[PDB]
Amino acid sequence: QVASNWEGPPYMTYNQPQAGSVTLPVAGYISSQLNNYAESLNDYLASQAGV
Amino acid sequence: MALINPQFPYAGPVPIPGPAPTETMPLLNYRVEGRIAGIQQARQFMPFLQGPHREVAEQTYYAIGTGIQMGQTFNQPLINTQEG
Repeated sequence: QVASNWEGPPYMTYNQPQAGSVTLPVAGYISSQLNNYAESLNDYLASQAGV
Repeated sequence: MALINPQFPYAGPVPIPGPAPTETMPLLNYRVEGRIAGIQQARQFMPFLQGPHREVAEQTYYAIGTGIQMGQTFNQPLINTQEG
């Protein structure tokens, strides 16, 4: 039982920045990445749902 | 291992007065039957304990739990718009 997107309990880790993380980027930036934007939303929702 | 004097030898022992011959003979002392007396108790209220002791004391532990873990309001970083 391991999950590739599990960052911990989702009510405790949803607004938590990561370890190094001086400045965070945005998850998507037609004008920029599009299928990387859609997979950055699917990976976040898989973290909040646990596989 | 004495040396015999040839000029003044002597003979063996002659009879002398004696110590009343029955008075050097003892009686054979006649033991009666005996008994370790009383009814013995089975156990004794001892002044010391009969078990082992410990030289040093060791610290014991018991597990405890923490509590319901809550969420937090983090201070959130700024956006990396090429200044960072």
